[PDB]
Amino acid sequence: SMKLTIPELSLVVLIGSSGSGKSTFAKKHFKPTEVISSDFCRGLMSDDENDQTVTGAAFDVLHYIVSKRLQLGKLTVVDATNVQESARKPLIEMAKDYHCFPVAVVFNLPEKVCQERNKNRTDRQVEEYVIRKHTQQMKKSIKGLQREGFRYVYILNSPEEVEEVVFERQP
Amino acid sequence: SMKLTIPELSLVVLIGSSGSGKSTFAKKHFKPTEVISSDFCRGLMSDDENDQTVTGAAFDVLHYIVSKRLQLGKLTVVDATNVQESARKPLIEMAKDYHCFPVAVVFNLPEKVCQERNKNRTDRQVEEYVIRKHTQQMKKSIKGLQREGFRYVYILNSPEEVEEVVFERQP
Ligand SMILES: Nc1ncnc2c1ncn2[C@@H]1O[C@H](COP(=O)(O)OP(=O)(O)OP(=O)(O)O)[C@@H](O)[C@H]1O
Ligand SMILES: Nc1ncnc2c1ncn2[C@@H]1O[C@H](COP(=O)(O)OP(=O)(O)OP(=O)(O)O)[C@@H](O)[C@H]1O
Ligand SMILES: [Mg+2]
Ligand SMILES: [Mg+2]
Ligand code: NA
Repeated sequence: SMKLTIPELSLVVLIGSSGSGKSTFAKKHFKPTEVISSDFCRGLMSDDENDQTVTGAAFDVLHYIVSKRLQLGKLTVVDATNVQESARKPLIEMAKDYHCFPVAVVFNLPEKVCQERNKNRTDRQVEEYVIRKHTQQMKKSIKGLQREGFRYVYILNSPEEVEEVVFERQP
Repeated sequence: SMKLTIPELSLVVLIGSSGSGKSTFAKKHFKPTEVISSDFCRGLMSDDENDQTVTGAAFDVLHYIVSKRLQLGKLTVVDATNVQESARKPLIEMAKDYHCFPVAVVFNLPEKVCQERNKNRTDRQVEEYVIRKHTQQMKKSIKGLQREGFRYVYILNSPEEVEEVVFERQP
């Protein structure tokens, strides 16, 4: 296995393109209540699946819910693309505010893996350029993650590595 | 039938004891995505139903989600007991803030009806003293509701009146 050590007081930030398997991974490794997704928050604002008109509100709600959980000192996983620095920074800042350790888990999968999984999705699908963009943005992000303030940076480079993952929580 | 008017843009505040049928009424009359409940928000903070350290943050989460919806111009129902003035105050403020109409719907049922439904619930139950206190709080709230800032105050005085309610979203 590939052991990823995280402290009990963690803000786990999943980073990866659409189709990179973030939500799948999240369900495999964490309790439902520990996972907060952007899709979920969007759904609180609108019953249209992936309503793009409520994006800012959805991310405000996500930030709010995360901050409240961290405030109670509860481990939280942020399930969103998080490929932009502007999306990661408030998570880092929030984590630092409430004495929690930000952890980055990067799905550094080749674009074609994500493009493939996308086309076979039964829930929702995006155009190819969305995934091409996300992947470029993710790849550009990797080098500077530690410096951005992530205490632990775990880069998963292939599906096989993603499969082998096991978290060890240290309380 | 008892026709109650609610503007398209309303904050609908359900007021009643545990066991008074708030959630059942909400499901009958409104879309699932229109209804934000305290149980749901509590669930976002913890998977332990009996955890009380959570309630302040769940309160804060309920208000925030509701306020973002109101900001987006979306009719929202607050499915919580709302029998304390302190609980209602921030709801009124947000409705004013985002120019929504605050509407109170009060489940003015006898304590016995709520106790007996509580005993027969298979989903989750509260202790009888909780219902006694809610009902007293609800009764004490009625006279002041219009003065609190509710623009429409609808008091349902019996199960038969609750059953006959039909909402008209005219304005
Ligand atoms: N390890 C895997 N191997 C093969 N297919 C997978 C794997 N993980 C996920 N998939 C499939 O790929 C699709 C996308 O996965 P998932 O929804 O978890 O992506 P995501 O990163 O959450 O995307 P989004 O950012 O759009 O929410 C799903 O249909 C899923 O079943
Ligand atoms: N009109 C009704 N006649 C008979 N039983 C009812 C009626 N409305 C609701 N009930 C029953 O009473 C129980 C409690 O109802 P419900 O959960 O809607 O109450 P609530 O006010 O949402 O309670 P809480 O505040 O604890 O969430 C449920 O088992 C429900 O099926
Ligand atoms: Mg997902
Ligand atoms: Mg209820
Ligand atoms: Na009104």
